[PDB]
Amino acid sequence: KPLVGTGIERNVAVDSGVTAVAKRGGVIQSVDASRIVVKVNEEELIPGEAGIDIYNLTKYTRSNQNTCINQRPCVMPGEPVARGDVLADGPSTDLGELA
Amino acid sequence: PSQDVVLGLYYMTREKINAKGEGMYLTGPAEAEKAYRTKTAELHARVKVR
Amino acid sequence: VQDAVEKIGNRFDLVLVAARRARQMQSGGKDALVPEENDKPTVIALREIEEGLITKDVLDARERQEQQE
Amino acid sequence: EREEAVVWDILDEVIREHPVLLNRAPTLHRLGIQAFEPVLIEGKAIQLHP
Amino acid sequence: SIKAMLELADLPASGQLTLFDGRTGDAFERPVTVGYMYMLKLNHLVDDKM
Amino acid sequence: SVTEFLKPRLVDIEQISTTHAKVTLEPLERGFGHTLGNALRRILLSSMPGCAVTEVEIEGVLHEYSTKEGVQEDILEILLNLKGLAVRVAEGKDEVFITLNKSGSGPVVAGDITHDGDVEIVNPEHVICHLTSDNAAIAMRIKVERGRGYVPASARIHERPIGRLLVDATFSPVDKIAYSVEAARVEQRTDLDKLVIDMETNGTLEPEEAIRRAATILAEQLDAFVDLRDV
Amino acid sequence: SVTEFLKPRLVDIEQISTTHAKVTLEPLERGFGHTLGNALRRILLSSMPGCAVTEVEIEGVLHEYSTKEGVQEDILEILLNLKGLAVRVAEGKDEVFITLNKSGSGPVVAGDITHDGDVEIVNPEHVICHLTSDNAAIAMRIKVERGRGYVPASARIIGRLLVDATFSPVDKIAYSVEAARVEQRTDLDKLVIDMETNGTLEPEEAIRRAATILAEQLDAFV
Repeated sequence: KPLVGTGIERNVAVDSGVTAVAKRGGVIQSVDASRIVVKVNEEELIPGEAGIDIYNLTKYTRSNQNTCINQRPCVMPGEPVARGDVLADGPSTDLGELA
Repeated sequence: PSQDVVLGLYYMTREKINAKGEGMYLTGPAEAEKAYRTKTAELHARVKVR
Repeated sequence: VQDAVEKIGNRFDLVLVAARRARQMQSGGKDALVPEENDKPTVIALREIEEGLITKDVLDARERQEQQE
Repeated sequence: EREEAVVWDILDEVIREHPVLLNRAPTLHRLGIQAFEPVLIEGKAIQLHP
Repeated sequence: SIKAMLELADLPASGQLTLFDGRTGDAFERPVTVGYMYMLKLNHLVDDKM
Repeated sequence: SVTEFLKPRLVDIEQISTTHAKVTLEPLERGFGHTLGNALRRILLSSMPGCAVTEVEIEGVLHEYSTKEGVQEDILEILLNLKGLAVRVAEGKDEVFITLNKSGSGPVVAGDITHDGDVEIVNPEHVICHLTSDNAAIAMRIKVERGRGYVPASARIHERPIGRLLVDATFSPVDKIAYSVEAARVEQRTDLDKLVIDMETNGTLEPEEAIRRAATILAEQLDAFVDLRDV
Repeated sequence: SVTEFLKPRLVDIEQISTTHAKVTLEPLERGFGHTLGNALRRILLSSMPGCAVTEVEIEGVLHEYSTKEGVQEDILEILLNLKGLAVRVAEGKDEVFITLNKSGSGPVVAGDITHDGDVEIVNPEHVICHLTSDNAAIAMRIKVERGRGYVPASARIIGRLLVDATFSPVDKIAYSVEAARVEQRTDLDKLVIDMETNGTLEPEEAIRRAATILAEQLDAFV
């Protein structure tokens, strides 16, 4: 992270799409360097749905400028997560902040 | 010369009042070097040199 | 190369003379008139010119002597 | 191609007194191209006299 | 506010410290601005330009 | 007298922590405290032998840019974590192999490494990786070598089976060196000084041993000047 | 090996004069050139034992700012000339007194000083001052001590005037650290030391003694 920043980094990191943001809140059922599976809350589940969300993370994929695109998990198994929370950090991101 | 060379030659040739070693008598440039390296006198001390 | 241009007078003529001497030493079998001191033929030719041993007239005279022989 | 040591000594001997021409664009005047004696350095950047 | 933050961390209010030459151990004649700066590695690499 | 100096002696070691210590040299003449302190700081920070991780072999792993099921950290991250391992290897051995096998959820740390009695781990609490599943298992074979300085993997001279992962090695155990010259109360003279060296290391090298190795290096290098002749 | 370090292999000593020398050592490990050069320079400038003029008496002179008739140089200039007078004192003597008496016109020099045989003047042609009138006479009582380094008059602060103490025979020491390579290791260090002494010792001997002092300061640890 930048020690001296402006308070805009979170917006750029979230809206760039490089990070993995939670579509629905819940508890992180499974964490691994390539997968995040979250159990959605009861209150926000669609009727007759599986109730669980799967996030597959991009690992060491070439970019247009021959750089590295890597997504690293930033959560724990069992950690409560809400909608809009960052689950994985993409390139140049640290806990949801541009780096 | 420009930039750091000029700044260094400027700093080394400046003149300070009541610097350490003022009024000393030096046999030549070599003893001025010896006085500076031995912390006897400052870079900006007003002295008399042969 | 101030000494060489002082001995010759013109930088371009000095370059030509040194080039002729260097080609004589490299392509031909001519030996250096000064200690080599692990130096390239061009620099040794410059040193010879600075010492006054090599001039355009000297080279022309040596060429004429070689032609006579 | 195999980059043996004797190749490095040979390279030192060839560049011993062979001048090279350094240029920077735009070449506004003739001082934009000058001849220097090369010193072999480890790295990928040209070191220029200040 | 910057100075108050510096005093909270027990650091000089001027942001300047006394530094020593690692080659000699002698302190520099003036305080030096020392801090933390965010640096970037631009995509102009000598590997791709040599 | 004038021609004869008082030789400094080691008077105190204070162990603030496993990785922090203070060493006191006393007595010193005028000016010799700064000279010795700077020389010792430069030698300690540059030429201090140590042990470091050089090669790793993880079962089921072909290269560093990969992932293992049940492990939250990439192999790159695991190697970077292993770079911070503090290992002391018994004298006479410049090479050793250790093993790390762990199954089940939890942080895999340095205290789970099985050594052969000639290897001491100085930081058992150092976290190497994390296992996020009860079915996850990790099995690694780590190579520790003695060396000096910083030897990058690219600089190592070149068969190597696919799966052996090279790790950049920083052998020097010394992290930070500071030195202060204070007044010394010896007999009746007041010109004597005292040198305090604050050393922050990884815990592998003892303070006194470090001081004697630095002094030995300095004396050996000065031996050339003591016998100045054309060689 | 981990305890094996590079030792100098090419050592070249070029003697410009009897008091000036240049010593080049190559190759050295990275960073050791500065370590050795700085340590030797500090020892040679501030800790080398030697003998120098410390105090003076001149008849009829009470203060360093007083004036004496018949001498061209002022009193402070006379002290400055007394500073650069190379002396050797026989071992075991830590304080000697020399005398200089001269009447006439001309340059009064260091060779006109009478000693007791335990004091040797390296530079008898050194000019002490100049007498301008044939009726002017100079009487001088000089104290020579043995000390270490460069102790100025201000640090040591009856008619006894203090002279800056140039105990160390070293008049100038400079060192440069350049690059040197063996095989493909291009990060090695080469040390060049330019040294000039007053004449008491040769520069090589002075370097030897400085290295000896440094080495003996570490004896309790090696």
